[PDB]
Amino acid sequence: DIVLTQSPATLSVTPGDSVSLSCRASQSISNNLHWYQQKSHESPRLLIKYASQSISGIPSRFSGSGSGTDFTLSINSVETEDFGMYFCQQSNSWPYTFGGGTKLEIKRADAAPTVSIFPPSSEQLTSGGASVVCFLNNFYPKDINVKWKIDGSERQNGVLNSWTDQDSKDSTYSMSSTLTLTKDEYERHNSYTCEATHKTSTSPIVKSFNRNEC
Amino acid sequence: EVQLQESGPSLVKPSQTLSLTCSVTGDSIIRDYWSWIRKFPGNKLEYMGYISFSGNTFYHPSLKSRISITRDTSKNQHYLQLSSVTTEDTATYYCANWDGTYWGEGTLVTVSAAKTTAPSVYPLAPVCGDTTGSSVTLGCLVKGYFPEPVTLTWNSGSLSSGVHTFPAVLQSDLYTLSSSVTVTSSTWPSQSITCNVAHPASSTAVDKKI
Amino acid sequence: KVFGRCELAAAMKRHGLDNYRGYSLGNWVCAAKFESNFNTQATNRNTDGSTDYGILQINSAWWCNDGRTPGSRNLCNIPCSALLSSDITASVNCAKKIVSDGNGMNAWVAWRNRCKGTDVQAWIRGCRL
Repeated sequence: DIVLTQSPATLSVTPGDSVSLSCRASQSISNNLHWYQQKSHESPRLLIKYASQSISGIPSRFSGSGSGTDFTLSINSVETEDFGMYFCQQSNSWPYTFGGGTKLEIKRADAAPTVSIFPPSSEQLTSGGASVVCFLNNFYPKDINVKWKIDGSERQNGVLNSWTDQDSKDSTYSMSSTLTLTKDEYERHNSYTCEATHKTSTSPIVKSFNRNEC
Repeated sequence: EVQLQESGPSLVKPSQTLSLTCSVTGDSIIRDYWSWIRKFPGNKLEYMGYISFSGNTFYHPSLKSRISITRDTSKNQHYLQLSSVTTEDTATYYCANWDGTYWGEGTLVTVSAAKTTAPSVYPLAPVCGDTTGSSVTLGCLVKGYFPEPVTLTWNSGSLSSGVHTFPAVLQSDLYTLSSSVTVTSSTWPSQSITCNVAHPASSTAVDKKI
Repeated sequence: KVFGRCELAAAMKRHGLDNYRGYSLGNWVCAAKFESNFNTQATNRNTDGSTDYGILQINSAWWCNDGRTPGSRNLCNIPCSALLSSDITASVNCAKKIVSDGNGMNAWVAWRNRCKGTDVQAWIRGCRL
């Protein structure tokens, strides 16, 4: 199967600026490379077909170029409605295949997350369960590292994370991290920590609590 | 006014068959080639196959012999059938014309052996019940429900600002979702803040005061 | 316009026909030669009221719409006139869709009767591609 590799994985841009997205094929595919845009909760939309042919109805700022194994989607002056996912797809050989996609995101000023930690509720403990929750809200860029520590030891098992899409309100990102244990596990330890490392500071933001208090 | 409407069971059990119908209106099935594409949870697209004007089909070898694409020229619909599914077949399925100029709305088909299960709603409040600073963030943990979705509101909707409701994640075959709400320190605990969670599938609605 | 052999080869190569769905460039140059002698304006009227258009003689009953063909399906979603342009863009796009049908280049009788099973590579040999 032909493998399509897209880069960068993510591209941050300020509306008004021009950008170029790359798609490389593992084998020559002539001009049989198509570009698709896909926004949150929407279906894919064909932008350019056969490497550089325009699709009647698509904004002129979108143009494609390249041939063989190297293709480029260019967006002259990215606009507010242009942020989302972009995928390339080849039709030269069956099966048709898609690239991994490039996420076009809105560039804004860096912002540190607002971190909050919460202990298991009395209700959940009664059910024999124990989830420790940590919210990391309104930060930018999206790159962030969250580490959980129990009694000073890093804990990876039982951790589940959820991320929101870039915020339509302020273009930031938010994340929820939950460490789930059994009630017996939870009551066995004392300190619970949510540690977030973000570009905004060389020192991680630490939120924690000890059962030996409150 | 060409439109493609997808329809089919949104929930299928492992080893069963997933079925989707693409109803075409404002155009005729015999007037084009038709395709099926799926998008996995992590934004990975896979071209499943297409059926030409002559009825010939082309299937992606990744699907082994589990896929079947057929059409009904009298009903102006084409269908996708995928047998012996597993949780890995959970995805958003799309139909489109081969030209890629017309696409269906997209239907999320979930493969799971889970049975309808009402959610447990847990309040998230600061450890010492004490606030620190000009604001306070509270939360709601909706754990162990199936299938999606659940609707979550704060104070029946009267509290709509500073809210962050995160996409559900799969935890032991069941869904878990959380929501954070941030208010000024003068608002809580001065005023009551309640998490309202409705889960239609289980005919349940619960209110949890923080 | 009437293309020179190598000229069309270069153009078809640029239009991604070299190895499209397993068919080498020569197959397309050969098909074009026998279908229309590389003439983009070639037309052929059929008994069923349909007409074949362009360098690859694509039919108006199944592939393009000329506004006057009984039971036109317009599978290529294009006016047949687009197939008469000196710009081969539309003819190539449509040819690709046709070949994507279960029968490959067998859709073209001329290719079947004069190019199939032959050293089609001979059609581009000599050209500087």
